[PDB]
Amino acid sequence: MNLYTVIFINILLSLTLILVAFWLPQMNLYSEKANPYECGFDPTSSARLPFSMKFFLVAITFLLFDLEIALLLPLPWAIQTIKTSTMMIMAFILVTILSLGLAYEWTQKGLEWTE
Amino acid sequence: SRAEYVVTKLDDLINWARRSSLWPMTFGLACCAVEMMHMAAPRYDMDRFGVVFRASPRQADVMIVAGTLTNKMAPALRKVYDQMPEPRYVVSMGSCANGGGYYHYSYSVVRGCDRIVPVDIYVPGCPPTAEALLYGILQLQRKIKREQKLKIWYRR
Amino acid sequence: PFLDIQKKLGISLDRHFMFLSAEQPYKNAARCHAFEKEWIECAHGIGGTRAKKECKIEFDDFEECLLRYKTMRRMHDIKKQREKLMKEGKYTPPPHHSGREEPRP
Amino acid sequence: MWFEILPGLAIMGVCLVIPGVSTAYIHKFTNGGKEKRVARVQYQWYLMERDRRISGVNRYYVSKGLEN
Amino acid sequence: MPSTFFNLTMAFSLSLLGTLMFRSHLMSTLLCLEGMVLSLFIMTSVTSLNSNSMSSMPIPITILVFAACEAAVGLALLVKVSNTYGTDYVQNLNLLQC
Amino acid sequence: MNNYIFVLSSLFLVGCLGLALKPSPIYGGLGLIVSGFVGCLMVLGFGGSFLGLMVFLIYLGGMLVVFGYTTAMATEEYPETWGSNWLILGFLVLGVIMEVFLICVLNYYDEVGVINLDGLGDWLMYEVDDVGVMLEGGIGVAAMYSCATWMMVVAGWSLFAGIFIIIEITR
Amino acid sequence: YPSKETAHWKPPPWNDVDILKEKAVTNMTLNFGPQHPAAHGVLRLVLELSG
Amino acid sequence: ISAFLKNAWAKEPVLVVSFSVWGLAIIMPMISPYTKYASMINKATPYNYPVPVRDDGNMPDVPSHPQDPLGPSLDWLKNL
Amino acid sequence: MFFINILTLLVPILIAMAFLTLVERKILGYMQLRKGPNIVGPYGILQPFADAMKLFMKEPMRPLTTSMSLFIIAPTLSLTLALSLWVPLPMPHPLINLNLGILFILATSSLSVYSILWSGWASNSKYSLFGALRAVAQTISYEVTMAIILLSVLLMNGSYSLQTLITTQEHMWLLLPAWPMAMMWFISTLAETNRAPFDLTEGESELVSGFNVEYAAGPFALFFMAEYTNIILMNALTTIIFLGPLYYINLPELYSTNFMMEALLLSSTFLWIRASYPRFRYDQLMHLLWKNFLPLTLALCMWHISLPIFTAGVPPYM
Ligand SMILES: C/C=C(\C)[C@H](O)[C@H](C)/C=C(C)/C=C\C/C(C)=C/Cc1[nH]c(OC)c(OC)c(=O)c1C
Ligand code: SF4
Repeated sequence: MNLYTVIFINILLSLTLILVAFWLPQMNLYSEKANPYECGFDPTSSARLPFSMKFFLVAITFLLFDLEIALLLPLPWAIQTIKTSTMMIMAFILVTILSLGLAYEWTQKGLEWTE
Repeated sequence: SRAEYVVTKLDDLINWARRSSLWPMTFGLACCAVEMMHMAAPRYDMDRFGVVFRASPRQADVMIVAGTLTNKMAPALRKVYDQMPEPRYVVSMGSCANGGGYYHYSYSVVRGCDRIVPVDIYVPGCPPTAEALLYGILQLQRKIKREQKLKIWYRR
Repeated sequence: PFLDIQKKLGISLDRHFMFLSAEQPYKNAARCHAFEKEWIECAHGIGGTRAKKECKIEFDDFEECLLRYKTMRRMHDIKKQREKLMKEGKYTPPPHHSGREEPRP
Repeated sequence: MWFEILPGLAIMGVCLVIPGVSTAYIHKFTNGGKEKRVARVQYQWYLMERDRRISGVNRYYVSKGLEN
Repeated sequence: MPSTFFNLTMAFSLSLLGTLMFRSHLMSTLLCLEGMVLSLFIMTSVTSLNSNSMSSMPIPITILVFAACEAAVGLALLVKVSNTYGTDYVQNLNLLQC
Repeated sequence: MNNYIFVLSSLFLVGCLGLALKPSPIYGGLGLIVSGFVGCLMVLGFGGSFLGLMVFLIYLGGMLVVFGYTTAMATEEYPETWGSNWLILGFLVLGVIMEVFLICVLNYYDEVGVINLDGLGDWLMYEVDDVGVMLEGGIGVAAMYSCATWMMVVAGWSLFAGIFIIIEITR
Repeated sequence: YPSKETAHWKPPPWNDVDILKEKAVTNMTLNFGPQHPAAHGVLRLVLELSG
Repeated sequence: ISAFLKNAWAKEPVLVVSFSVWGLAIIMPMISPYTKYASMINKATPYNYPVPVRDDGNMPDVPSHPQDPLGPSLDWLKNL
Repeated sequence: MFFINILTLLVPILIAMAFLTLVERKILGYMQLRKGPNIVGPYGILQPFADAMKLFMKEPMRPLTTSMSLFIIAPTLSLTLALSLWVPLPMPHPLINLNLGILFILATSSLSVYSILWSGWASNSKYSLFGALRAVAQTISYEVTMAIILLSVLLMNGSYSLQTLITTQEHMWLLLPAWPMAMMWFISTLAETNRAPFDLTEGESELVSGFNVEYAAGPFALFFMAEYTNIILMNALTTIIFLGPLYYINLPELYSTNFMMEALLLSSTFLWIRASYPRFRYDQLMHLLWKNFLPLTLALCMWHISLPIFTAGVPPYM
């Protein structure tokens, strides 16, 4: 409950701070100040439109590498086992497999962006 | 002691805050902006006074019209002034912006930013020495120092 | 299985962590180890249809160890009767259940 | 000059030193002349629950000795 | 425990109901699949921690691995769908009937 | 604090329900994140730290990619929040109410056996080892490197081949 | 068998490649405007973006 | 190929280090004599109770007490 | 007394943020041949308070195109996470003793990304969304290396607990065993926190203040102090991990003092680095941190798996 308490304290700090920021100052609202910036001129279209991402393959392989992290992360407990050879070989195999996949992607120009 | 005195000292505090930290905008149009840079430069350092630029007009407390204002660039100026959140101040910098300047009688010039934004302080020159712009900024500080807002609110 | 390639070669790729009483990493018993062991040792040699009714007592004990429904019912009944009696004013809880005991060690 | 930065650095350092010495002394004050116990495994928690139930007062940090 | 297992199963059922009952988009369907994965993970993990069956604890990591690979290829198919039609909607995919 | 786990489970149910109502993938990803957080918290409540932390990490790293995608593909002019549709808002309110009524119903037709509002918090942990060491979650997962090394190879092959699959689908 | 509903149904192509209205290239547009600090003074610089 | 590696140590030395360290990690366990003491140390750690054994009357090599001569002397772990 | 402990952990960190702003401005000044703030206080030791007060007196911006819920909630989350990250920090005795502290840190930061990434979306505008997607790319870049670096480093510590590193470093630093992992960790802490040269989300000359262009007041201030708090956190992490100070069970305040010294050095190093270099490109960052850092990271992870074994240096589980 100590940790819950610390987090609630930080939460309430942030919310009290926002309450102050909103209800302490003065307001003069009108449509010409509440509309999006776009550098002095007006936008030509909405921002809720497609933004083509040109690193999507990199995103997906980041997901798979995240899973590889999740598999590598038990090693500090895997080392206090009696075998210490099966874990060695298996971790070697996992890392080498990941490196092989990275190399295939690299050579096939997956780390390059879709111009 | 008195509520009015407490209000006066509170207003002194809020003016001190807004005066010791006024964040201008990266908004410079013509030659006068070069002297604005020179004010930002080492000799007449602005950050010494708590005056550092911010690119977005919403993270800004003042705008300095350092250049010539044309008929094509006036809507943008007014959009920017509008988007600035109050309290907000304006410094007209240079003859081209105080009045029309050396381009007063031309077809594409507004003959002062007075017609588009409300100016608090006028800095003359073509260009104004950054020494002079700095004087005008400290004069704007002095103007903020004597705002007397909460005083008059108490007296409403 | 369908293709008993493991039994063919004697390896155990997956058929050694099939249940609870099976080689926990350091020798920490899972709960219902005894019950599952006893059920499995009854249902050996037999297959299925005969074990489901000759090894029923042991499966029922295992099911009560793992899911543990009848003890919930028992404690719920005891609690309900206690609340009824305390509402009527008949029961008087002792110090060693109100929060005031002599701790043993 | 560059020695005009040392004031802010000094406030910053005095402020970063407090969270540590403060935690240490609060631990010693509550638990009593003792570091706050770490219970990373259930065995240490068992020891502490024990020492609680030995005390006579529900506090694990009285340390009854050879007077018993 | 029986309470939370009931609730987790109802959560699975809600996410399944979701991914079955389609709307316009497909990304939402993939997210419903991720939610089903997550509820299954938590069920497996809680059963393993209750029973103290540390031998089965390698199962939920495998669930996450394969579910994330599933998500990956789904998102790649979504890239292709957008490159074809432009807008992610699942109603434009109606030309195999003919 | 006895209703802790029931509150966490109910919150998870609501997160997955608001997910199943399918607003734009932004708020769907928000729901995934909140529900993974809640899942982590209950996995900790049952005595497991590693599994919860890893659900949290994996789902965060995944919803990052979902944001990157849905800004490009699953975007509209009006992303359809939960409040955007009176019908969705109605089914959400109705789902909360229906699950509440269902819990209050099954707490009647069976005194206990499926749900125990009366005894709640009394049945969570089920025979802890009060004296123990080298007993947490993480030893069981580290068994992927010893005594369960087929899970490790089969998972690694899934990831490895998934890379090739990604490249081919995208090409 | 011609139903009312499968009347508008058209036979598929022979190479399994349908002719489509190739989606318009709706690039995004941005004012790299005058207030922008990289716009060296005043420079609108409308520019189209495919990402 | 010596010239190729000479070129790669100038252009792209990050991958050279990587392959070198990979091969070193794989080859050095085969070389050392200390490699075998790791499993022995992980085994020596008594995380769980050594459960005693019934005296059948035919257990000579098994000790009757902790500090008897018999059993695995862990002095190899000392002064390793 | 736990609440007084919360105070002694939270308020000095906020003063430290506030005066780090001053130190940044003044160090960048003197590197830039000028004097920073020396007016508002004696040597400018009140400019942070002035900035805060002035920011909380300005009118906040609630635009029309925005999603107000995410808009208001993102700075809240930002500061909350920046301030909860300081919780398990052993300096030397922590406030909250967790057994998986580094996983708490990792998850908390991967969630801290979502402040940027939802504020940018909620603030319906172009440069805002640019900053958001750049944050996505940045996290894709750095998270893998951060995790595997930290794994390789703690693979000679034996646990994810932060407090065990103090005993791992009782007679030495982990910088001499792992200076390469330390390099890459430093630059990934530099990619995290969105700090130059890896800023790329408020990149004032590329974007016009991304993910804050629509934020004006105390919300923007919250983002600001969240950034300047995460800076000190990451310096504290580097100096707890690699630059292990002296514990001395009788003298724990010595640990706290050396921790202060090293954290200030590394934070001033962040400011130095801001002053010295230009900005990367958010695709060049990917190319760097995938094609140079991840190969060597995996290779050195293999090395640090082998190393406990062929040296008989397997650490203990508590
Ligand atoms: C730490 C401080 C900072 C990052 C500040 O932002 C910097 C120091 C201050 C600046 C940049 C001052 C003024 C802003 C501005 C937008 C001027 C217009 C302009 N800009 C030019 O080039 C850049 C020109 O090039 C020839 C011009 O002609 C014109 C007219
Ligand atoms: S007043 Fe003179 S220096 Fe200033 S913009 Fe006009 S011509 Fe240039």
